[PDB]
Amino acid sequence: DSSVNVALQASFDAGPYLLELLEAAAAENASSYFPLLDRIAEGVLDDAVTEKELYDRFLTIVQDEGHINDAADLSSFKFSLAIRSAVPRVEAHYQYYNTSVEPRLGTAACPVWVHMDGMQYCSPTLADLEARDLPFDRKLGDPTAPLAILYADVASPAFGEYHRKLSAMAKEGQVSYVVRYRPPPSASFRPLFLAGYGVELTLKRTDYIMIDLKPLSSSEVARLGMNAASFILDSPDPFATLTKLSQDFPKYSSAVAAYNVTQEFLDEYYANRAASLPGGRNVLWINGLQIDSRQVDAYSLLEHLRHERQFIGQFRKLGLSNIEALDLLLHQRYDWRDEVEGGDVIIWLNDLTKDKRYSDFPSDIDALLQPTYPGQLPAVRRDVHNVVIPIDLTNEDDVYMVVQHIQTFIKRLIPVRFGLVPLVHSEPAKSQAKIARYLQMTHGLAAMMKYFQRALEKDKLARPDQALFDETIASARVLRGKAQSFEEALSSTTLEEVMDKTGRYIKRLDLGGRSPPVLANGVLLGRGDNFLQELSMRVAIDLQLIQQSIVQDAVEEDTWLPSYFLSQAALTRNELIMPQDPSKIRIVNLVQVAESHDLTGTNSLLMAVVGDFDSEAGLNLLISALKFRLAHPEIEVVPLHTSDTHVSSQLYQLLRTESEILEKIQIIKSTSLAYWAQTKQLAADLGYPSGTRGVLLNGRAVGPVPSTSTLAEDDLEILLAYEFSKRLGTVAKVMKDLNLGHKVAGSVEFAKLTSLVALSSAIKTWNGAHSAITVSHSDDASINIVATIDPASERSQRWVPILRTLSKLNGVNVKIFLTPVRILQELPIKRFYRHVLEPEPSFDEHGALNRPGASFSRLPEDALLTLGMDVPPSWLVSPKESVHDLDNIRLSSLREGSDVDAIYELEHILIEG
Repeated sequence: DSSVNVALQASFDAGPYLLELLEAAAAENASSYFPLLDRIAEGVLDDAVTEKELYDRFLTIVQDEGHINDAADLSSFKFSLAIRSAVPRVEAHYQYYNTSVEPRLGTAACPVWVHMDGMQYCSPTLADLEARDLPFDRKLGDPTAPLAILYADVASPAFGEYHRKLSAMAKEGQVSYVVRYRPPPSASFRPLFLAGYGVELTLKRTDYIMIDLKPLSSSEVARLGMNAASFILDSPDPFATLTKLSQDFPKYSSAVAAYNVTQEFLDEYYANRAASLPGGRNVLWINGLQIDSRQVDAYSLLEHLRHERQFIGQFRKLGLSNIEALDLLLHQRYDWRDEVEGGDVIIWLNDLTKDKRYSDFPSDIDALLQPTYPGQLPAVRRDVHNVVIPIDLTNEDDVYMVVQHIQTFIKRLIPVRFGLVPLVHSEPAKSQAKIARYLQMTHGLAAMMKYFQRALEKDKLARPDQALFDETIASARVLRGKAQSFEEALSSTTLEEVMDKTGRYIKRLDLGGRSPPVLANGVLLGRGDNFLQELSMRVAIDLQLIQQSIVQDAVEEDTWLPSYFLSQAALTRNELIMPQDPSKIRIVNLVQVAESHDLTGTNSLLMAVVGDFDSEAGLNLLISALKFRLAHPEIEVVPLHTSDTHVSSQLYQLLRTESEILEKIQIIKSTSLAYWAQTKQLAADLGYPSGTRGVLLNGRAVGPVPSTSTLAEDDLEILLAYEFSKRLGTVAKVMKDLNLGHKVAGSVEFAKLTSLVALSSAIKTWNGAHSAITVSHSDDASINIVATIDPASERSQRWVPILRTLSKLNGVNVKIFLTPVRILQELPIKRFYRHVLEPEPSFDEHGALNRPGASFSRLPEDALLTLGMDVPPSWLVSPKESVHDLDNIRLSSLREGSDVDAIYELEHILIEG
């Protein structure tokens, strides 16, 4: 008889396997690129291009690189070729060149050439589409005004001597150089078979049902899962047992029914409720770090695996063991009321406790129950819900918001109270605000809108004309009017202290600029995003939290309910430093084996105040920073700056003869070598390019922004406190808590460690006695994969081969906890599975790369089986045509010795939009 085979092919076809080498090379350590290229220019792969000489003459080359000749980097790289994937970047260079370059070119005799500022030549002696920094590019030289874009197929000696001393230009320092590859004649491509997918053969009609010819089993099944583990655990070599067992579960089933489950059936069934607390599910960790079941894929794993080894690899800089380091790694509202200065900044359109729209319905709090959503809360005149909407009366969007439906909710008796702060963030936005304020203050409570109503609509609010002003003063319709001013409302009684009073409330709460958030019971709602239903929802959330309060353990009627929301621990400020709307936390370290290493009280945390001293926010940040160094003497600061004058020059001996003294020097300066060389540069690399500014705190970054004291002292240690946080403070208290005096004594090197932890979690895995198929060294595996694998899940079947492939990677521990199901209510794994995934591209040949595939020999006939595919979410794939129904496969009905050689196709993936 014979079998059933499956392979899978990419729609588009690969170029010379050689490129894929190069791009797989920098896939590991990326700096590898050009240096390889430097020497390969000398063509030590320039003899025959058959894949394995250039392959092995390649490996013997890259093992001349410390970048990729680590212990295991070089294994990761093996994997990446058995891993199909260096081609895609290669494919990019092509798709650009085929669509963006060769079309826009016209007419050729020259086969390789560069883009320089215009045209060029087929000779290396030295225009509507420009030299733009494309995604796949690699810059050689530092990136300035000049760019040299080399187009060439790197494979033939034909190219050879362009680069060699176009490798002589940045070298001296002239034009920035980047290499983009050429596509060959369309006849050069040879095909591309893939891996990292799985092949289903599910039992469509079978006797393998519950109550070689064709399996059976009954309701010894809740057991089937149980037992399946001991079964694996009692074989001499268990991991291998694991593998065959999963592969073809349904046929082995009626066997595994009569083999009861062993002693660490249950000392790990309650020992799962201490360590490793999943029961029967599949989760995966890489160094304790859970992976999600949607990236249990070969690709994902690979680039996670090595954006893990270096991060840790980054620790042996300080000289560490790390059987120690990763058991090292283990162990919302804002105040909205304008009170704080003044007491009538905010303009409240609504007032529950006073507006008569909200009639006379009682305030009984405990009568505040059972709502249908035609009515989220009964009508009760309590202060509960408060929404503060910051507005630019210059912004048209804003006004339309309020004039129609801020106005309607009120009107539709919604028990929510609304208010505005007028943004005073432009010469016109204030004036309107001025105007605005002046109406309810003199010409009372409706004129303003019924100004802004008519101002909004057919006039445009872009600027406030008084022509309109005087017309609505005449109106007092709904209104009326005491405290006259009229005219040009240029009063001093307004110009600043409703204005700075609005002015700082804003800047208190950080609401300047283009679009400021919304205050919904203290929680910020981005107005940029839709929010009106999130408003409607964050209320109905916030509602119950109060109902939760009152129903239970609560206060009586003599308490102000919004206190409840507002009573947290978090006061009154910024969305940048503490950016918990975009949870953008920039951590910046690691990478400082730069051209820096400049060296310049116990352990101490570390702050740099990087600035543009000599200017706006220059000293203003710096003085703010310094009154801060006093307030908090814990840390010594190292300021740095970026400009393009002899007035920051005592900055350069703040104390340099061997500070506080200085902290008054610059305030007496406020009204009146090559340090700089590195500062800005080595600033610009921490963000803070070219003048742009903020401060660092021991790995914590900020950035630059709009005004000059937005980064003030108050801000600095609301920064520190939840910078100190459960982040960088605690680092101190887990010390070498574990022991040694310190290998990280310094405050500079402590600064370093604090970064890495902030890059980060799933706290603990433990109890494996002899109830765990271990598959690696527990020691300084500079990778730890733990994973729990249910012997009888379907999900497990992908997982296992991957693990063998992963485990058979060098320096990649893999350990497996069988965690079967309590009581399998039905038959799990009703299919056959094997997985296409090798850890090195293999050969075994007449000389050419192996096309990865599957092979289904030894299957029960007489009954229908279905071939499906198992593969990443992003993959679209079709099966080519055949005499056989690939859904309907009954090996009986067939002819002997012949079989089914199926080949699916990766037709691109998924472009939608």
